[PDB]
Amino acid sequence: FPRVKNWEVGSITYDTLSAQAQQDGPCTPRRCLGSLVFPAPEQLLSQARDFINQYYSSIKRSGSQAHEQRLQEVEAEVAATGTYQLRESELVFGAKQAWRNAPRCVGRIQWGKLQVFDARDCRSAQEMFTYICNHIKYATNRGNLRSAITVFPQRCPGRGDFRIWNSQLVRYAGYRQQDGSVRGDPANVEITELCIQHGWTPGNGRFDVLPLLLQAPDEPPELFLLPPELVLEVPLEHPTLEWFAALGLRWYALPAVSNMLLEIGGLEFPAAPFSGWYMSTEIGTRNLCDPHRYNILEDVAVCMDLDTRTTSSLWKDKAAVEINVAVLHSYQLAKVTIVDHHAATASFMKHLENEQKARGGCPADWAWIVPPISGSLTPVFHQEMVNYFLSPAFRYQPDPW
Amino acid sequence: KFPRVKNWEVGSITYDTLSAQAQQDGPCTPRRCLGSLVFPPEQLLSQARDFINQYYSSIKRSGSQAHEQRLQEVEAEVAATGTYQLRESELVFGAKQAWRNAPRCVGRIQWGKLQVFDARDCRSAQEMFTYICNHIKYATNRGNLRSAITVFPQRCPGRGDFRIWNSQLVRYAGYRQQDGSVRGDPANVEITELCIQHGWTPGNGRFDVLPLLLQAPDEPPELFLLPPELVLEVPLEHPTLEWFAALGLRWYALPAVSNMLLEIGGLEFPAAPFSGWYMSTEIGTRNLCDPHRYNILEDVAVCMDLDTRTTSSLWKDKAAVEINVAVLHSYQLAKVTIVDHHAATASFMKHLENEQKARGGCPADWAWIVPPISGSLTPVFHQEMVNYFLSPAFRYQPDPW
Ligand code: HEM
Ligand code: HEM
Ligand SMILES: C[C@H](O)[C@H](O)[C@H]1CNc2nc(N)[nH]c(=O)c2N1
Ligand SMILES: C[C@H](O)[C@H](O)[C@H]1CNc2nc(N)[nH]c(=O)c2N1
Ligand SMILES: Cc1cc(N)nc(C#CCN2CC(F)(F)C2)c1
Ligand SMILES: Cc1cc(N)nc(C#CCN2CC(F)(F)C2)c1
Ligand SMILES: [Cl-]
Ligand SMILES: [Cl-]
Ligand SMILES: [Gd]
Ligand SMILES: [Gd]
Ligand SMILES: [Zn+2]
Repeated sequence: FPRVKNWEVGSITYDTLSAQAQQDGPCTPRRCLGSLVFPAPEQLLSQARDFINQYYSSIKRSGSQAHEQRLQEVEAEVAATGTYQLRESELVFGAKQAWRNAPRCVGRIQWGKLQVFDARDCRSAQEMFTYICNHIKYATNRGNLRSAITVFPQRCPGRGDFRIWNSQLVRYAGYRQQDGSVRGDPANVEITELCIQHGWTPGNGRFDVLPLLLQAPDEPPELFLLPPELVLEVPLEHPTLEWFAALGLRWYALPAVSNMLLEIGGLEFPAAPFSGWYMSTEIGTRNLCDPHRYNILEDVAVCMDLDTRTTSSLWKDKAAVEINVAVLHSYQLAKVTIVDHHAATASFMKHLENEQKARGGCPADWAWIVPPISGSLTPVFHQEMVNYFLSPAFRYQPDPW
Repeated sequence: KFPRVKNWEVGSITYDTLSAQAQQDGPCTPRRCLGSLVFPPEQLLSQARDFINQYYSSIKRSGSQAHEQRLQEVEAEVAATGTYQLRESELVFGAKQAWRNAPRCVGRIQWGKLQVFDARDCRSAQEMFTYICNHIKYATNRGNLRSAITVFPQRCPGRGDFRIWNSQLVRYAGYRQQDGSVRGDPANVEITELCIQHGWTPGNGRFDVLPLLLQAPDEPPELFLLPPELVLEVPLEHPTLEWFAALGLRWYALPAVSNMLLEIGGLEFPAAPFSGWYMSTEIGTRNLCDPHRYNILEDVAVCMDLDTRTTSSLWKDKAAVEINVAVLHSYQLAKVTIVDHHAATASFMKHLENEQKARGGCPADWAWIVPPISGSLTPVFHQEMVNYFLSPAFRYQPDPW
C-alpha cells in the first residue's frame, strides 16, 4: 500500500484503496507516463458484479436479500440479453461514483451533490436536444449553478451510440483565418468545421457559441442551435483595469463536458454530459492565456504597461494574475458561481481527508489537481497523490467522426 | 512500446526510445501512478561494463583500442580488489551524464558545462572542508556562478563513509521556541539541532548560516564554520516596493546539494556535492513562501495592503509574484547568476529537442520541471514527459543517522 505524505504538514497516509484499482493505466516500473493527457459476457458480468456490490455496500445492505437477488437478476439478464439495465437508484449512485472516482477533478468535494437526469428513455436527436436544454437550464439556474448529469441511453448490441459531437455543451467557434490563424477559440477548429459541414451558417466573432451536433443511433449527427437565452455568459471586466472591458472578452457560465463516456458496472453510456461550475483558472489561465487558446497574455501585459521584452520582469505572471482577478470579479459581479484555485484546492484537501476515512484513499492526478498558476501556493501541491482508475468512471472516448 | 510524447502547445509528436534503457525501476505500476511522490557482489561489473560502454560510444570509440583495454582493467580491478577506480575522464563523463539524467533538474541544458573537482584522494573532515571551500569559492566566483561538483572518495566495504550531514552546503538556521514555532528556516530545524548538539553557538537570527557537519569514514562528524566572506548572500529588496528591503530577507547565492549519492558505473559516492545556480522560483516561491518554510507570503501581502480577507482577491498570487520579482531584482543587482522560471523552462524545451536528436528522448519529472508558479505560462507545462531512471545518476540516500 503506497505511503502518501503531505509535505506542508507532515501528514502520512497509506492508499489502501489503490489496491482495488481495476483497469490499468499507462505507467510501468520502467517508466512513468502520468503526464500524458491520454493515458464478452464474462467480463461484463464481473464488472456488473463489482458495481452491484458497491451499490449495496453504499446503502448499508451488503450481502442481503436484495443484494444477491440483484446479482442473479443481472447474471440472468446478461445470459438472456447480453446486457442488463440499471435501476434508477443504481444509476444515480453510479453517476456520483464516476465523479467521485474522477482523478483529474479538483471539485470532487461536491461529488454527493449531483443532479442525475435519467434520459435513458431518449428516442431521437430531437428528444436528446430537449433533455440537454433542460440540463443547461437546470444547471445554469440563472447563475447559481448546480451540478448535473444527463444520462442518455446506454451502448447496446444492435444499435449505434447516442453521441454529443461537441466536447462541451457550450463552446465558442474557432474559425481558421484568411492568414492561417484562428478567430475565436482554437480548441474548437475541428468541431466548428464539422458544424459548418453539417449546415451551420457560421458567425465570425471570437465568442460565437457553437451549435450542438447530436447523434442518435445509426443516424448522422443533427445540428441544434442552443437558444441564446439558455447560454448564460459573463462579459469580462477587471475591478481596477477599466481598459480590460474594451478587450470584449467573455466566458460562459456552464462547464458541461459532453464528449466523455460514463461507465457504470460494465455498462457504457457514450452520451452523458455533466456540468458543475468553473474554477477561475480554467478560464483565466488556460482558456484565455494558453498560447494555443485565446492567447491574450501579451496583449494584457502590454496594456498593463509591463516590460514584455524581458522575462525576469515576470510580465507573464503578472498579466495572468490580473486576468484571473478579472474572471473572478466578473463572475462574482454577474452572480455566476465560480471558485478560485485557493478555495478549490482547500476543499479538495478536505475531500482527500474525507475520502481517506471513507474509502482508504482517493485517486488523484497531481498534474491536473495542482492549478496551472500559483501551484505551490495551493495546498494540493505539497500533497503526494496516487493515481489509479476506479469504476464507475468517466473515460475519454474517440471522437465520433 | 515507444511512448508517444506530445506537446499540446504546438501539436508536435515525438517518441521516447531512450525510455527503453531504464536501468532502475521507478515506483509506478500499471495499477497505480506514484509519480508525484518525492522519495518514491559482482553485480558491480554489469554497471561498470555498461558505463564504460557508454563512455566510449560518446567519444565515437565504440569497439576499438582502449575500449577493449579499459574493459579488461575494470575486469581485473574488480577481480583482484572487488571494485575499481574510474579513469579521470570517466569520473568527469559520468558526473555530466548523471546531471544529464536527473529527471527533476530543469537546468540540464547546461549539462555539458560542468567542473568536476576530483577529491577521491580525500581523508578526514579537515580535508573535505577545504575541498568544499574550494568548490564553494570556485562555484560562487564573485557571483558569476559556475556549475561544479566535488567528488569525494567512493564507497567500499569494511570502511565507513564520506557524508556531508547538511542537505546543502549553505543552509540557514531554524530554531524552535518557548512556543514551538521556528525562527529561521524550518526545513533545517533538524540539522540545526545537530549542529548545536555538536557544540555550535546558536545565533539568534532568522538567517544564520548553518555550519557544516563533515564526516570522515568511521569518525563522528566535525563542525566547521564556513568562512563568512565565502558565503555569498544577496539581501532581498524590491525594485519599486521600498519597504521590502525592510523585511530583512536574504538568500544565499550558491545552491549546492550536499546530501545526494552519485552513482557512476556501479560506484557509489555518498559525498559528491554538486552546485549550479538558482532558478528564482526556488527562492521566491518555495523557500520563502512555502507554509513550512519561511512562510512570508502573508507578511508581504499585509505590506502591499492586499485584501487577505478573501482568497478570490488572489493576494497570495500577487504577493508571490512580487517576492519573485524581488529575488530576481536583488540577484541581478548583486550580479549573482539567477534564472527566472520562464527562461529556464524555455531552455529546458530546447534541451528536450537537443536530447531527442542526441539520445532519442529525455527522462523528465513533469511535476518538478513545471515551476511552482505560473506553471501553464511556461512551455514545459504543455509538454508531455516520460520519467525513468537512467545511469549514471544522482540518487537520494538515507540521512546518515
Ligand atoms: C461543481 C464544481 C466542479 C468543479 C469546481 C470542478 C473542477 C474541475 C477541474 C478544474 C477540472 C480540470 C479540467 C481541465 O483543466 O481541463 C475537472 C475535470 C473533471 N471533472 Fe470536475 N469540477 C466540478 C464538477 C464536476 C462534475 C459535476 C463532474 C461529473 C459528474 C466532474 C467530473 C470531472 C471529470 C470527468 C473531469 C476530467 C475531464 C477532462 O479530462 O476533460 N466535475 N473538474
Ligand atoms: C546550472 C544551472 C541549474 C539550474 C538552473 C538548476 C535548477 C534545478 C531546479 C529548479 C531543481 C528542482 C529542485 C527543487 O525544486 O528542490 C533542480 C534539481 C536537481 N538538479 Fe539542477 N539546476 C542546475 C544545475 C545542476 C547541476 C550542476 C547538477 C549536478 C551536477 C544538477 C542536478 C540536479 C539534481 C540531482 C536535482 C534533484 C535534487 C533534489 O531532488 O532536490 N543540477 N535543479
Ligand atoms: C502536457 C500536460 O500534461 C497537459 O498540458 C496537462 C497538464 N495538467 C493539466 N491540468 C489540468 N487541470 N488541465 C489540463 O488541461 C492539463 N493539461
Ligand atoms: C507532493 C509533491 O510531489 C511535491 O511537493 C513536489 C512537487 N513538485 C516539486 N517540484 C520541485 N521543483 N521541487 C519540489 O520540491 C517539488 N515538490
Ligand atoms: C464538469 C466540469 C467542471 C469544471 N470546472 N471543469 C470541467 C472541465 C473540463 C475539461 N475540458 C472540457 C473539455 F473540452 F472536454 C476538456 C468540467
Ligand atoms: C544543483 C542545483 C541547482 C538548483 N537550481 N537547485 C538545486 C536544488 C535543490 C533541492 N533542494 C536543495 C535541498 F535542500 F537538497 C533540496 C540544485
Ligand atoms: Cl473550459
Ligand atoms: Cl534551496
Ligand atoms: Gd484603474
Ligand atoms: Gd502603508
Ligand atoms: Zn507514473
